[PDB]
Amino acid sequence: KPAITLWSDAHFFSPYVLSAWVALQEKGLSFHIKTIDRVPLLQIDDFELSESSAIAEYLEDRFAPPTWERIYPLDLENRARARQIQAWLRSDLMPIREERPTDVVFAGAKKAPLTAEGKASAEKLFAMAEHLLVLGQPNLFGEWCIADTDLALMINRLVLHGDEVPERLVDYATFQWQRASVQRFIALSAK
Amino acid sequence: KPAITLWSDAHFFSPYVLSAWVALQEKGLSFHIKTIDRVPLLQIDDFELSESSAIAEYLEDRFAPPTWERIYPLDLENRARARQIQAWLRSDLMPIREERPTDVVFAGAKKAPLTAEGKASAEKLFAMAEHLLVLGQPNLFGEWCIADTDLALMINRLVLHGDEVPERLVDYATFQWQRASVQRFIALSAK
Ligand SMILES: [Ca+2]
Ligand SMILES: [Ca+2]
Ligand SMILES: [Ca+2]
Ligand SMILES: [Ca+2]
Repeated sequence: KPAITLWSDAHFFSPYVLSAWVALQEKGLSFHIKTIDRVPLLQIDDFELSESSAIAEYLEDRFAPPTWERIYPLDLENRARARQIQAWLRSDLMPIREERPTDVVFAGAKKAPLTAEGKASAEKLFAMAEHLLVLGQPNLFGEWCIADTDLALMINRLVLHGDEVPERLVDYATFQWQRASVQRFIALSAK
Repeated sequence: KPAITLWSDAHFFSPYVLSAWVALQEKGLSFHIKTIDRVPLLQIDDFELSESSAIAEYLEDRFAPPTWERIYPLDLENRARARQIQAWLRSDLMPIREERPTDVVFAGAKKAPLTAEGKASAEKLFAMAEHLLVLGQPNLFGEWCIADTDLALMINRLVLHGDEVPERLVDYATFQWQRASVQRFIALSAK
């Protein structure tokens, strides 16, 4: 057993800490979570690693399927689209991220009506997501992968705030939020 | 031979198009570059893919070493740090990116003195990079990998503008800029 520590924000609100948490939980790895009042930071023995998608990728490389459970798609094109989704969510949609921060997700916080920039960003999210999920599949690529969780978090910034969201995306994001690993993270801030 | 197209901005200034270009060139893949007046976009036969790090990752998965040349480190911890670097550069340092856009790199454009936010961001870059390159190695992990190119681009936003940059980082970024693949991209906009 390697010693594993995941560093979180004190509120357990970071969506990137959520992402790293889910990667760890879905691998079934034993770890301690610690808070800082720079996150997430993974420590495994004498190795340290930051950036939540790099952390998931490392866990998948090091604790490789089929011995440990898989968190990236096996098919290379599905795998590429998973990475595309992770990268896009971290590089785009800044208005949603700024106008709907994750206290809306984890603490029921209410914020202001969307700006013009916020609405345009929300419509871009909806168009992309509807395309990604055009088969109406519960998980992006059939079986769940880490990108489902990240995408659902982004959609839930709107869904859980009460903003109007196409029904199929509500259904997707709500189903993803029932994921056990996600529910276990939510519990950290519920009390 | 699959049909490969890479879509670039019309000026060949995108640092993300540069990154995807370098991944393609360093794999030794045959491709056409096309411009749009959403980039980079990779097309390979009937598959499409966006986000420059996802594109490199796909190329490494699909055109796998040792048959094709390697663009990510073999060691899993070095590989993780490469991904950490790629992810960090795309998610942080926004002031450098905004105050030193890549026309400074590819067209010798001159911009304004750094803001207070810009200087703080530059010092963060310098501290991280000096740490990453503390052995004074020409490439981050010994052998070159795609993260060297991305990191050098970020440093060169400052170096090529004339901003003051620690000598070891100047030396690093200048050496990386001599990479044949990078020189081939530069040629696109030189004329
Ligand atoms: Ca499984
Ligand atoms: Ca396939
Ligand atoms: Ca080589
Ligand atoms: Ca190692």
